[PDB]
Amino acid sequence: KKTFREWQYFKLSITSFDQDVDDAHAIDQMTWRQWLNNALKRSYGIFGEGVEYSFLHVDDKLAYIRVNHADKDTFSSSISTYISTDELVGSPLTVSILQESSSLRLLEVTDDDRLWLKKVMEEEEQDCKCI
Amino acid sequence: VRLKSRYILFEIIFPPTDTNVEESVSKADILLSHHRASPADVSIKSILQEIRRSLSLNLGDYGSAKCNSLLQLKYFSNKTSTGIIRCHREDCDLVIMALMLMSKIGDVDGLIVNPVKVSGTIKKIEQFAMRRNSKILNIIKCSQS
Amino acid sequence: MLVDLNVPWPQNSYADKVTSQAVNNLIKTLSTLHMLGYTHIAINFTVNHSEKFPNDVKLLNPIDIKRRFGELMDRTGLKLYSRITLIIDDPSKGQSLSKISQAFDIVAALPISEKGLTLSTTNLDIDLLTFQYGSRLPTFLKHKSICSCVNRGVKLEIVYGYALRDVQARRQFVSNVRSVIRSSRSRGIVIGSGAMSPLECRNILGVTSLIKNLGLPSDRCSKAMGDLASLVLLNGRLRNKS
Amino acid sequence: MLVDLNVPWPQNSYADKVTSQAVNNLIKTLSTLHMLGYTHIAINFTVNHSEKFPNDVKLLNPIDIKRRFGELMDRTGLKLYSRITLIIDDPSKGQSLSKISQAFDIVAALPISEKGLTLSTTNLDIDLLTFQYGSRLPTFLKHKSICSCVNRGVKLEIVYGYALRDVQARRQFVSNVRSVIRSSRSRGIVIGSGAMSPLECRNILGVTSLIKNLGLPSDRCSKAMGDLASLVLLNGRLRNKSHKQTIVTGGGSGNGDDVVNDVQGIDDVQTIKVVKRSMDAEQLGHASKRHK
Amino acid sequence: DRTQTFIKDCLFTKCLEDPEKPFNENRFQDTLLLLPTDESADKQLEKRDYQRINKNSKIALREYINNCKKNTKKCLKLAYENKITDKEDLLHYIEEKHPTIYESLPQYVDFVPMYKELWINYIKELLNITKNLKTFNGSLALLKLSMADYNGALLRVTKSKNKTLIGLQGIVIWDSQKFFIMIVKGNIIDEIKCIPKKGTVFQFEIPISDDDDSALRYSILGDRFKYRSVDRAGRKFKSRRCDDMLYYIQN
RNA sequence: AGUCUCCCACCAAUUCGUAUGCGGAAAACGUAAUGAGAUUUAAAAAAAUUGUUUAAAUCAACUCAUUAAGGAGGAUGCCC
RNA sequence: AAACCAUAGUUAUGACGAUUGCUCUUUCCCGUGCUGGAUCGAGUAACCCAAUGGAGCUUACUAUUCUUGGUCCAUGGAUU
RNA sequence: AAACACAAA
Ligand SMILES: [Mg+2]
Ligand SMILES: [Mg+2]
Ligand SMILES: [Mg+2]
Repeated sequence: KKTFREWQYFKLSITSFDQDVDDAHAIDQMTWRQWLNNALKRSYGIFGEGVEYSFLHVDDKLAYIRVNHADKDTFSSSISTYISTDELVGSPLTVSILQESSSLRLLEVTDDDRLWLKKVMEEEEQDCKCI
Repeated sequence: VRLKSRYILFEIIFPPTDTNVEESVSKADILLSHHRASPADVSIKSILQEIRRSLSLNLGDYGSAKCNSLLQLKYFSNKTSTGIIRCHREDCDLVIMALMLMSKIGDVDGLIVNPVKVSGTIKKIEQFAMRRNSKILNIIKCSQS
Repeated sequence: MLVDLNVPWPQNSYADKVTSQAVNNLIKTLSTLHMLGYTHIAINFTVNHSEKFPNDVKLLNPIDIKRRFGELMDRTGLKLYSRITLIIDDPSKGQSLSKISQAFDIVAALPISEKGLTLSTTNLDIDLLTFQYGSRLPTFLKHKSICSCVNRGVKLEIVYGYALRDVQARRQFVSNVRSVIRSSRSRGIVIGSGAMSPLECRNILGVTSLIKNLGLPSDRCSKAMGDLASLVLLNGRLRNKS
Repeated sequence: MLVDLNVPWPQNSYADKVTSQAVNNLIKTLSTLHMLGYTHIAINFTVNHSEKFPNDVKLLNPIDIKRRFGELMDRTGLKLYSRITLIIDDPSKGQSLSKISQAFDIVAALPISEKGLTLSTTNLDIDLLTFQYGSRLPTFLKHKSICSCVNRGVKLEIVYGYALRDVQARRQFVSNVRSVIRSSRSRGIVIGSGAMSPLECRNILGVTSLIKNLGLPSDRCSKAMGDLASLVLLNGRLRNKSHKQTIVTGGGSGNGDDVVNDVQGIDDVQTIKVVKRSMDAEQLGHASKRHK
Repeated sequence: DRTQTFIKDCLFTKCLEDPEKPFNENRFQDTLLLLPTDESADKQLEKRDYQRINKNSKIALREYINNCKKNTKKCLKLAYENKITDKEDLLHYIEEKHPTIYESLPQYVDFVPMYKELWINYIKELLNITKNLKTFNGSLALLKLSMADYNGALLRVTKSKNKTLIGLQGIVIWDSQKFFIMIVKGNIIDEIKCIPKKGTVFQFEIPISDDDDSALRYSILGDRFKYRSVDRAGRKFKSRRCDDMLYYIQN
């Protein structure tokens, strides 16, 4: 009756106050990954650490995270809980989930990286339809 | 209203880890070599603290917080190594996985934990324990021949 | 009834001869397995794809269940089966299965490269496919090859024993088991116990709860663990005899 | 619409004097809650029971919404309400609610004992029931008492903002929230964030995810934050502004002049509403026909 | 009693399984009660004539409402037949061509002038509306308004569950228990308006034009207007739910 | 669910020998026709149950007061 | 010293998977229509839970937190 | 917990 969802996207964005410390430091992709690995291990044990997640279109205080449909609850309970402390910033970090989607239909800017990811995702879509 | 309880019966089994000695292959021989005895340094607060540490170490913070609401050891005696752990019907899987992931006691090593019976009342647990104890005596009487 | 088909044999190559202590430890492990409650036991033997296979028929299996475990089979009341896994890396020094499939019962494979997954999904008459749960999985498990290998009959084997060894590889084991559960879509998932010591043996309830918390539904666990394992054993027996 | 009713004020006793840093931090957190998005914010003030209430009326409210929040709202665009939580444990003779209830808008309670809980559930005229999620629960909460209370009025409040304080408090917070939700039958639940700084604030999605991980469905969370929050604001507002639900001092013409919405127009030093003459006897009764 | 209690316990341990159950839960009563289970003439005249006057006035009001209901319909039908729009022509045409149906029709120009003034003066004296407005008290004013009489009051329906009842102004002719009775005027509309109170909001404005042009903005709630006191005080009130006021915030 | 009622031995009768609007073993039990009533009332306001807890323009709802079963004759109204 | 007896029976009444049907919304066709048919989607409610059995009464439920039938000297719009 | 009472509240 229902189609099996592969995973689910999550719109992540950093919220760091203290404009001076904010413009002083500059986060990157590895920073994001380390923050996630620290949050999962702080809020959960190996259960949270074994959560599958990849990085797509990382920007300045913006990133998109795809999480399995079975672990959306574990991800959304851990993201809104943890607050970074002495990782790379003098001012602790707090993240707020802007929006969520389960159909890939979201467009912020007219860039083409979403188009390329969409192209590879439908070339996998027809491939899982046939296979 | 009713508080939905679910008791858990577990057994402490000691595998005869000794490769230098030859062993007898039978039913009652291995039943006796696995049910030998529990060490003296065994109590209720020493097993509860160990399982509480393992729960936080495997699940995490929220996994221990949701599970430690009604986590108590109701009946346990070190002579037969049989214990009854009370928990919710929601967190039964968590307690079972923690009892499976039990590594060792802080001072006693080389032991495994086997969950046998899970039920929502103590009377059926006692009946099943009596049935298991009666079954144990049969192979013993048969092998004593 | 339960089926355990991932008991490792303390021998990697053909050159190294087994010792009495290893056989004693294996006997301890099998007795602990029967104590916790099991019906079918299928010990596994690991070998490399580059190692030279001997040109024999009566020497392919350095197990000899009849003279070693045949007495335990009569006394304690269980059965043993032969299983061999193929640690494949590169399509070279191979192209031989009609002689290794008749001696042993179950034939498995262990791909560690992206070409190994293709060679396993395309041109291997295997029944189960296992990964290195301890270390990192080779590149990425996708639905493309997994669906095509499960639709024909090949299942994916999960080693719940590898987690009980150390503390650090637990993270990698969990990250691999959740990945393979997400990719396999929870149909062809068989479970095995890869423990060589009796101190890493568990029961059905604990393993079921672990696999359920890892991402597998409750019906899938029991249905697979019982029926798929029994069917794999039957298919292996049919491949050996007729 | 989103309502947060437990914004704490940096003062517990009347002997304390609030410095400018705390007011600046409160202004910053109000701006933070407004920028991302919010509709109603009611700041909280906490005092104990055995203390000596000052025999004043014009000094009971150290909030002065017209003084500094009057500086902030014209640029912010939202409204603020003053509320008080009563820390009542032992039924002492100190009881002067007839002044603080009429001076403030919302009156809540913080019971620690069983007798205090019983008297606050039966006789004490309050609006919300808040428990000490930091400490241990007083007793095993009953079902019939909470159901009769939420049918009679007062509902329970859950504050997810306290779980962000330390690590050892999270287990007790979850254990108390589970018991409250199990005993309250998920009817009278109002959610709030007790954050003292803008850095411990979250979005509505984080809130609904946390509560759905706690055990309450997300649709019920949305309904309790949309309708139940508005209703618990309305009750505590018109129980003090108007009489006992018989005569209202505010007349809603359109869709913005509401007793809880219109806050700068309605006078507070008195209860009158001086408006120009807009209702005559010669105008046509039918609004579809009435034209000016 | 101690040795007696020991005897009772050694006796209960034979019948019951937990001997210290009743003594703990207090089921062993120490006492057994043994008892079988156990100038009026003119006053009556005035009461009867008051009963009769009430019973007659009820039917009179009902039939008056029905007569107005039928007369409005018939006169509007005849007006649409004759194609006459404004009221100043229609009422004169009816008077010059239909004498009977004209003594049954009401007159808004007859109903507004004294009623409005006699209610405005009464409310001004009740709420103590003075040239200066620094001698007010909101609590006592609201209490008086809850105790005040609204017989012949101007109220406007500003909010209601039905999107069509809003905006109707009228002066009271009688205060019922479920419906509210007013009279409205339009192009040809002279309808007696009955409005439900369960879920509607009313309001009344009191004009004050001594020096400046200002008015008080008061309002009532029909839903909770049914359980109030009448002309007296001291009626124990009950918290209902304060829950079905969602329409007030919604729109 | 509820601090409501009743059956769960009998009695050609100090044992509700109660042919009493109908049904029913009983029931603080269901329903039908008419008249009246509102702290000025037979009784609701200044045993149980229920957040609001019958009505008080008309309708609707509650309470109380009368109408014993079957057969035969006459009168009236309807198809005829 | 037992009388131990329930087409749930004494703190139990589990765990997920699959199918039809029900309510609205964005679509195409024959005949207007038809508990006419098929895709894109959302939801399956609440009161609440037995402890010996049956009947009567009262009291809690169904607002994007499933539904159904009728009535209204209730109002809103249109024709005669 | 349920279920019971000319209790108790
Ligand atoms: Mg019951
Ligand atoms: Mg009861
Ligand atoms: Mg009962």
